[PDB]
Amino acid sequence: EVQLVESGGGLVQPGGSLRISCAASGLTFTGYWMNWVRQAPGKGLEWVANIKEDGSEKYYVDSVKGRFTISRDNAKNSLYLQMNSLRVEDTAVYYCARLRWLRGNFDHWGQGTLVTVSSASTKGPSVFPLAPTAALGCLVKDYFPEPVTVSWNGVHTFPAVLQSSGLYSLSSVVTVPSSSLGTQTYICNVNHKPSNTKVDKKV
Amino acid sequence: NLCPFGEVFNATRFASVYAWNRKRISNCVADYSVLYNSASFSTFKCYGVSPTKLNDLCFTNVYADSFVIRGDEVRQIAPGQTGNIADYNYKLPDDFTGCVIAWNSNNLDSKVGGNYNYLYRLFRKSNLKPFERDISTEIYQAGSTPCNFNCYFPLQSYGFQPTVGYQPYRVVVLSFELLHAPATVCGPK
Amino acid sequence: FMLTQPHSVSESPGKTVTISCTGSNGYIANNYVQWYQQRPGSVPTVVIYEDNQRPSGVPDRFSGSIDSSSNSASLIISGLKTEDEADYYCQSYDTPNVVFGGGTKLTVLGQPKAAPSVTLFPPSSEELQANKATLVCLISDFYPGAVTVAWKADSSPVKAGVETTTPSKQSNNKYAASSYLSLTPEQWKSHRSYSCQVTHEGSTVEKTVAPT
Repeated sequence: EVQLVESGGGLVQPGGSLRISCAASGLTFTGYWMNWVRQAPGKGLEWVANIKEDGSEKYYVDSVKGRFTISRDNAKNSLYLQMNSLRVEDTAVYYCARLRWLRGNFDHWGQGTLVTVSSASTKGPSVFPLAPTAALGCLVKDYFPEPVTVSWNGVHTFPAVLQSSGLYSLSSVVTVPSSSLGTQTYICNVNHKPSNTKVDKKV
Repeated sequence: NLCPFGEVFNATRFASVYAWNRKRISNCVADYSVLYNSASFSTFKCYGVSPTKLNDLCFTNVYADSFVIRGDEVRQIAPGQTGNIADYNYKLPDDFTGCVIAWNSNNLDSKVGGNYNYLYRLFRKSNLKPFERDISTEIYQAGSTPCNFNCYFPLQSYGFQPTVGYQPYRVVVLSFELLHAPATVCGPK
Repeated sequence: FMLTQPHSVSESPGKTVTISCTGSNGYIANNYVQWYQQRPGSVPTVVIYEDNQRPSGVPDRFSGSIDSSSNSASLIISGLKTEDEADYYCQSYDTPNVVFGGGTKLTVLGQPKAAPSVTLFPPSSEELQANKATLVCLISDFYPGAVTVAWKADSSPVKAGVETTTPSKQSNNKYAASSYLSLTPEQWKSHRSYSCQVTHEGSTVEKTVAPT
């Protein structure tokens, strides 16, 4: 089915620039109005900009004007948003979406990319094994910024907490029958894309 | 052939809301998507039909009715509204099938002194039936004593100035007509 | 032009809710109004478009109405179900900008008595060698979402190094939260044990772990 895939979120310093893209598959991306709409943590939807099907006209919200440029390539079925002169308030998960008609619904959306804007230290996670129906899991310590993906190839990964130092920590647990501890092997896959960290830990 | 919608939307002078002009659209094809896609319009809503399906449809005729009103009067060009324009100027039926399109006309229709040539009807004995047009310029008797006390001229002016709720807004109404006769306006097929 | 929504709205299962989207500094019925549901940690999806049209595959319980008189567009859910618990957004479009409502947190009453699930993990062996110790108290599957977490060392209260997450909504409508206690390896091994104590709807649920 149709998936809208975005890339390019990460950490940027105030005054810095970042560029993000939405690539389409399974729909003709050409005949429609393309839009970027962001959502900060624990906050609501805010429309950021949109662009006409042929690129003729581009429109932006007041607080990003002059700072962001939205562009599109119909050949790649791709939508783009250059973010310049970035400020803290811009910190948000940035979604891309296609409106069916100009005043209608957003029928297709992307999975979302997070841009964080603050001081330095894209500091990576330290992944520790949390060892043992019994529960076993991994602890994802002292990282920044989000997001972190944890995999195991009944998993419950928990939202993180932002510590007093300013860095996130995350835990994740799965539950398995006591009999299968000896036979089966359990490894959690932690990825912190900002820090280019990919760690596998046995439990 | 294409429906000459350009003749309507990009004409130089629009009618006054009391003498609203009507053009008949027939024997043509219209890209309805050229209309709604444009951010130009500060209103696009259709009643009785989804705009996307407009391109898939055939209508016996389409009527384009245009006039100018105040922005904060636009809310009335809609079924079941009330107000001067709704009651004394332009009335859409309760059960409508059409599209109502509007944009701000301040750059063209506002003058520095006020542009007094856009007029409206303020008084009428009774309300308009849907799609009725009244240009009657006879005295409105608002008092018990015959004018031959409380006697008024029905038509006022907007006097448009660059003050938006009182700014000029051009309006187009597209009513989609279906008869038991061959449809001659269809979308792109 | 702006849109205001009620901050929160609650109604019982099987009943009907209306969530209002009233316009400030403009006319809401000037252009179509669209409605978007967002379940916790998921992308917005369409629920109502073009004021009252309903997409295929969206539950039949969702209706829409528009009121030019009260300057409001409304989102209606006939015969409510617990699975409808999500944030809901309305949007419309002025000539140069797409505009969204603040968002409405819909609650479906009368589904409680969910006590907290606690799994407690002691500091990892790798972490101790790194001269650090963090005790991880993970709490999930509870309703309503209001809890207070307190730590004990030898049944004596702990006042330092505690960081607790604001309770967060799960997919199954219960709530999950985590509390971490930071210790030096000496404070961990010196003490008899550490305990994590969660009070939820007047009941205290605690786990105790011990250095081995």
